[PDB]
Formats: sequence, C-alpha cells, structure tokens
Amino acid sequence: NLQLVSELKNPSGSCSVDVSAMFWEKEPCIITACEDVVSLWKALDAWQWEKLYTWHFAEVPVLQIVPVPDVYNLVCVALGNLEIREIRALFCEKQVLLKSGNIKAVLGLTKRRLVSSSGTLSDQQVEVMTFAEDGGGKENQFLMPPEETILTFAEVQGMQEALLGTTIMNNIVIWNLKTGQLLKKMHIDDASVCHKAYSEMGLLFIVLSPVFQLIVINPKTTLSVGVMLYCLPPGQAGRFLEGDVKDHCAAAILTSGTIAIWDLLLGQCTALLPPVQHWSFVKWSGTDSHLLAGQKDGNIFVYHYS
Repeated sequence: NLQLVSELKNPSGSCSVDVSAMFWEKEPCIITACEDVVSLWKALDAWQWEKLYTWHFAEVPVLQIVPVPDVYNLVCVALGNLEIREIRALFCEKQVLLKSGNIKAVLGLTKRRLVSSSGTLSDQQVEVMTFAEDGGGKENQFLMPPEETILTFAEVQGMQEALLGTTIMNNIVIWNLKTGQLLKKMHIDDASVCHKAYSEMGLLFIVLSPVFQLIVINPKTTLSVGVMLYCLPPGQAGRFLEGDVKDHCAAAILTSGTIAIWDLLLGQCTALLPPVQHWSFVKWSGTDSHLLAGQKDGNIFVYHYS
C-alpha cells in the first residue's frame, strides 16, 4: 500500500497542472508544471525538495509534461489552452520549439522518441521524432495515417517496435515503428483513452478509462471482450477524472476528490487516498516505486507504493 515519504510545496501565481519524476544528468528529480512555470527539483533531504532550475512561459500556458524514455537532459512540455499548440524541449530561457500547430495527441517512446499526430482526416499526419544524445531534434519519421483523429498513443509492451493509437471512431490502430506501416485497425465494441497496452500470446491487452477497464483483443479475429473491470470499493464515490498506469498498477483521481489505486493483475483496489484541497493530478514516478499526487495550489505529495 501507500506511505507518504516526501512532499514539495511549490506555490506560484499559476495553477499546477502536472508532475513527473525523471532522472537528470544521473539523479532522480521531480519536474513540476504550472500554467506559466516549469521547474526541476532535487531531494534536499529525506522528505524535502529544493528547486534547481525554472523555465517560464508567457502567452501560451503549459498543458502537460511529456516524459520521454531514455532522455535525461531535457524536459518536454506541451503548451496550449485546451488543444496542444506547441511542444517544447526545456534545457537547464533555453527552450527549443519542436512542434507547432494543431496537435491532437503526443507521447514519449523508448529510445528517445516522441510521437505526435496533427490534423483529422485526409490531412492527418503522425510523426515520430528522435532526439540526439545532446537533446537536438535529429530525425523525423512519418507513420501511415489512419485518417481518423488519434485520441491517445500507447507503446505496446511485449511486442517489438509496435505503437498503438485509439481514434475518435472507437478504433485501435497498430503501427510497425520500424516501417511506419499501419498493421491493423480494430473496432472496439462501441473508450477512448488508453493508459497502457500489453501484448502476450498473440493477444492485445489494453487498459482503458468501473473506473478502469481491461479489454483483451485477438488481433487475428478482431474479437474483443472486456475481461477485467476495476471498480471502487463498497460505498465509494465516484467517477474517473484522470489517471496513470505503470507496470501493472493503475491510479485514478475520482470526481469525488479521492485517489484510488488498483493492481491490474490482482484485480483489486489496493488503496484509497483521501485529500490532505482536492487531488488535482496523479502520476507514477518514472524513477522508482513512488506515487506523485498533486493539488492545484502547487503542492505535490510523494507516496511509497508497496
């Protein structure tokens, strides 16, 4: 379960919107994102965090952090008011504009890659850029577009070089990341947002946001059934608001204001985390076995998960 082990107070002018734990060149750090400022933090002692660097954003507000596997020398953020307008890389005033326009979906991938999609149909583009060791935009690879607006990406764990997307048509698509080709398009019995995709034994396992749901799909027959429902404990309100998965644990913020955790394998709700104002976002740490819970006023609480 969950033991509070450290906390970060970060009171800025603006609303806090995201948090991420990453290694920085290499030591575990936390990145905080508020609408108008992003900061890198390092452990001061067993429970306190100190600010090491800050980046500022006038005009267009920060929407989210975009963690990128295997990258330890920059922080990627997406900026916009509702839809993404920009994607920037932040280096330790040192911002590089990476992508600009009508961006629909974005995700960091293994091996220093970042995939994004823009446009909606015949004009849809899906692009995977690669950062060089020095953080520089090095390559860009276009992926065969489904011509259906992508809602989310998920890198398929257990399948070599496969990327999954969900589309507004309630379809999933799978790309071969080596060739750019679209491998399959599959209707999910008419969710939406995919928090995680796994592959084993020819089967596809996708976790979707009955807070969470796991659907298992046979890509060969296209036949798919819900086969795990993750639901709140006896007498607990209410509904999914936002969430995050790492490995086989899912964490969600509920509209009520409480945080709930599940073991995706065990099927069970392994923890409720009531507010210490309301929880605003939740993120698993990318460095260790910690849960990061944040409030809008800037405070982040860090829990050890056992």
